[PDB]
Amino acid sequence: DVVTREYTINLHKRLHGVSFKKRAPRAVKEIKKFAKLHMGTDDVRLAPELNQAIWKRGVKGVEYRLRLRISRKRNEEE
Amino acid sequence: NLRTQKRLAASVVGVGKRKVWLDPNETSEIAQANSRNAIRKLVKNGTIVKKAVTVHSKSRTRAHAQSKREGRHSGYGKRKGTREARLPSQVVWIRRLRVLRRLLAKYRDAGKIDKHLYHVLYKESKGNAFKHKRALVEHII
Amino acid sequence: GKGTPSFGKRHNKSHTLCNRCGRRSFHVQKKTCSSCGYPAAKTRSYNWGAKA
RNA sequence: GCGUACAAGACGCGGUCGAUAGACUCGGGGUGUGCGCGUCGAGGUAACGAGACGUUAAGCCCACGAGCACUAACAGACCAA
RNA sequence: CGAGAACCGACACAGGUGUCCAUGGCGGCGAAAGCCAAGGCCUGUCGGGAGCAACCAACGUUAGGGAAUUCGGCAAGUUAGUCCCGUACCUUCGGAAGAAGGGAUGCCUGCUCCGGAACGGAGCAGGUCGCAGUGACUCGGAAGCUCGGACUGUCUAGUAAC
RNA sequence: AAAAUCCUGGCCAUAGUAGCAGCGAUAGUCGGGUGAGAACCCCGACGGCCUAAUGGAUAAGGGUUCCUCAGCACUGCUGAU
RNA sequence: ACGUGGAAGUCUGUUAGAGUUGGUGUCCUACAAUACCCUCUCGUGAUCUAUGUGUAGGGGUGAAAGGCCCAUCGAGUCCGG
RNA sequence: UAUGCCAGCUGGUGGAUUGCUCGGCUCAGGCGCUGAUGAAGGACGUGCCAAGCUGCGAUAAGCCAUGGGGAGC
Repeated sequence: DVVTREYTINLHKRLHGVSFKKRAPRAVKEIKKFAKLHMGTDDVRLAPELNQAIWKRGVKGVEYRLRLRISRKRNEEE
Repeated sequence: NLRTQKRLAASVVGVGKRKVWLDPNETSEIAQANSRNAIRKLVKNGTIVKKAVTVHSKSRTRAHAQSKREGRHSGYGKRKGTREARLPSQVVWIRRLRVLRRLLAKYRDAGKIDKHLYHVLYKESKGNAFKHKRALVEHII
Repeated sequence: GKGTPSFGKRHNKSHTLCNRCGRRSFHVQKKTCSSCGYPAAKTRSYNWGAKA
């Protein structure tokens, strides 16, 4: 069901990746897979919402640790 | 996809190609476009609307403009350029020595200074003897 | 000299098709030729090559 | 899930009978006192004013440690005389 | 189309190829740097993974010493903007010269002077923060002796610029 | 013809190897659309790149490369709707 | 002394544009049959540049290196002998 | 007994070989000039769709007459 969990996203952004290339794309990837293997779903749309939030500044600058809302439904896995 | 629509859209929109919205989620409509009238219809049903043009920063320039251009944020250790190239001579110099010459031509003209003492001041101002008109006047006595 | 480019850059028209000789052949800085005819009113040949 | 290891491979440790990694808090450290406001400040009618002091061992920050199961070490697969 | 794919170069070639927009903002001497509009782009077109070892290309920082390196300080570094002070031998009296060397530089509050005025310039007094005020960027290391050619200029398109 | 660094064609090893990184322009990421198929085709958001130019208008030169529709055997430094 | 002014095959300058010293770096089956990057020289002048136009092979053109005359030069290239 | 060597077999790749000849090569007999009445030659046009070639020429792969030919074009 709905749950709130914090996404940790240093592990990728600034940890690796390109600082002045991605950050933003890295962030989405990480987020996509903590919501997943949590829910146990293949992947979730997750945007827009925390996508402006993720890149609401430059690509390079990234925000560490975004909390989120989560919803899943029983049908095709969401 | 609907690159072509993008062709219109900004056109009868009057914006650049880059700044032309897309829905999204309205890609069925816009998609089936194919007519300039079609694209400007869907424009009406706001699905087709773009904007978000950038604006001048005004941050670096503003407060700085009103500070410098006034005494401040200047000095030695800001100004580049020689002494000239900012506050030039051969410019200021004709700011005075121009006015001055005038007010020793409206005098001895006016008749106030005879013609022996307008002569003297005459080439004694076009020879760095003066400061400002008032200084000129004072020596005039 | 050698293609660099240093050559090929030259964007000048030359050696266009001649009126009567299908080949382009005719220069524009020249008068007419580099294939048969013009200036000579005949055909152009030259034995620089074929044995006669 | 991590390193006492490492170019691939290898190696080593831990996996809820758990402190392996992250978060948070504290300890231990680096800079050198924050924003704001108050007083002072050469002066200037005034506007304005570089800067000084107080608040403030401040503020900001950490690739280390500890506490702590909150989060993630799930789930489960396979090979084998 | 007019070009890091429509042109020439065998190619969707990091090369070559004329003109006008030189008045977009901050910056500053500036058609400079840096940052940002308008406009254009993610096609200088293969991706995924390992703290990602050795080795290589570009590059940053290295204590104490400071050219011991080397044919040679090659390479890199140093200096740097602006104002004030001051400036040797020599000299064709032009120069040498930015010689050298020394000092200053931010911000804030209130002002004076030049000018018709500028969002122009030059100063004054007081207050005040930092290790550092041309805080990035932009930005000369300096001096002497000798040889040659007087100087600016020309040259081996493709190992020689003297 | 066994031979001439012999001529022409075909073919093996080399190798699933080198290159598809290096350039002051390091550029994508998350959702979604279409599709038999999508890392690179399109939409949005976020993040960036270019500022005498990766912007605008043109000369030469090219010559239909322009627009639309349908396509993917060829071409595209991978893939491609 | 102050002003007048502004001359210059004058100076600084990656303004544009031109040139090409060192790195003997990168590349050296290249991006390239002369390239890339940093450095460096000139930048009102005997300057740079587009287009048009003239000079032709024992001939031209040459601030002269035997340099250049379409990747060809101590005698171009093509074909013929 | 992997990696693998030599020979064969089935399939492929390749296009030799054999066979074939709408092309060449050579000899021989005959015949032999065209053009301003534009060959002559060249240019540009001309087709339902037409880029090349050929043919034509704004009457434009053609128009008319006579003869031949013949059920196709």
